[PDB]
Amino acid sequence: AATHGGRAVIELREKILSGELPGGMRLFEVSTAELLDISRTPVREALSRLTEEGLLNRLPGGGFVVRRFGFADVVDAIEVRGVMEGTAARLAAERGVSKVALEEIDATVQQLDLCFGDRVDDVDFDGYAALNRIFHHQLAALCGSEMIRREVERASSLPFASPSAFLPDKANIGAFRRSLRGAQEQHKAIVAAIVAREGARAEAVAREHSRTARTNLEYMIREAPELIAQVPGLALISD
Amino acid sequence: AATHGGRAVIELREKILSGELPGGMRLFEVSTAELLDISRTPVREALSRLTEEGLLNRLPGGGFVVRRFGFADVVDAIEVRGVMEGTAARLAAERGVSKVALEEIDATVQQLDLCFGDRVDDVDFDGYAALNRIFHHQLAALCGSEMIRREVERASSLPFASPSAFLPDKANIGAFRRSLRGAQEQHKAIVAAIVAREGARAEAVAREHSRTARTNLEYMIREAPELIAQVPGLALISD
DNA sequence: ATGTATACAT
DNA sequence: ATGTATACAT
Ligand SMILES: [Zn+2]
Ligand SMILES: [Zn+2]
Repeated sequence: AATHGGRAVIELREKILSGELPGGMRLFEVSTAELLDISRTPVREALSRLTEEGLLNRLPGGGFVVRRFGFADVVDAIEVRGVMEGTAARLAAERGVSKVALEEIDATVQQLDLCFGDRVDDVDFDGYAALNRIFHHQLAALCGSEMIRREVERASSLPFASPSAFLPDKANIGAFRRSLRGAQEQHKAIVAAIVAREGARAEAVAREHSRTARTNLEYMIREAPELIAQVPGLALISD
Repeated sequence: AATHGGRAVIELREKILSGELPGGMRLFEVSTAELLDISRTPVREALSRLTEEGLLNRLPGGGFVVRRFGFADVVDAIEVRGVMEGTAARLAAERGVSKVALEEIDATVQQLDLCFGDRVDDVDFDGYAALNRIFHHQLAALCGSEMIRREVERASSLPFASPSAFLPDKANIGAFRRSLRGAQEQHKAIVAAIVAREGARAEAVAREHSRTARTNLEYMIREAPELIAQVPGLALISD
């Protein structure tokens, strides 16, 4: 936002994700106010917003501490997204989707197919990730329920939890621009099952889709330990 | 808490749940501060805590509005708890549970069996609900993951979402003190599947268990429209 | 209105 | 330390 509190959130978030403000660090109002050249008031607001964002934990006595995240927490958070995305898909199958909503998601699927040429590596890496995030948002709202959309989007809220999190500009190597051809099939399958009222298949595929990220992350560890810093908010991991 | 902000949260929550502060009502700092005889400062804190609690929504321009909840939102929220509790059970099966943790949950299951005599209506309604809430907390932490415990407990956070929500003192009628005999079997089944590393069964039963509440609520609508007010936070429903 | 700084109490 | 009231700007 155009406010000190708004800016404070953006700055503090950046510092937390960069590792600058490490996990387990207690953030004091007085000292954070000093760091941001603002008073305690917009700081309290920022700390309260970053708390609902899940980057900070409120302490028992009062006060805030930066949340600790291990590779364990990356694994589980991806699993929860999968479970949630699966629930979003299953409910769309069980309950039905309006023609309008189905047209929208089918259109995004078509646009995502346009990102593929003919070769194993000929793929618009930047154009895909932007559309992929559109798909996941549509799927979250697809069953019609707001409560579901809200909760599904929250499970895909953390930086490593995000759908297009394991799609940065630098991780453009052959081991990830080949996996995407298959992820597009999963996207097609999700919709195709929803249309077919195949709840089991819908949930199953939507879960297996999130497992693509866990798969990609496990390759970044074993094949590029320096590209670890590249993933949006993977630098903050204490492992 | 022993603070104005702490008290403010407790009061505001009470007013929201009672319907006194209806859903869709914008809460202004100045006017809430007047209502609570406190200044804007502990109010801002209360509004920020009730926001992370999910009883208030932040508005685009700034400000807070009381969240609207329909019977649709009760249905979906129960479903999400089920999905989450299922995930907590499935992961406990897939990953394994320490002897200590398994002893604890098995002990709670035993204590819950003590709440049953021999007749269809001979059941400690107050003693069950308190132990039932212990079970659900144990199950949430059973797979060992903190991230899972945290997210499972959140899906069981809303007043109607809670495990022992459809177990108040007045809803002591024969249509709910008979259902509990079967819910104890579901509790046994959950643990028995976890021990047996039967992931499918664990998730399946844990989901079907939450459906007991949706079943109970659907009977309260069709058979006791005045006992609607009795459920902890069901008064705030705009249907 | 909410944003903000700040003085005083703990 | 965080809690709190409050004056001033929007
Ligand atoms: Zn995707
Ligand atoms: Zn239960």
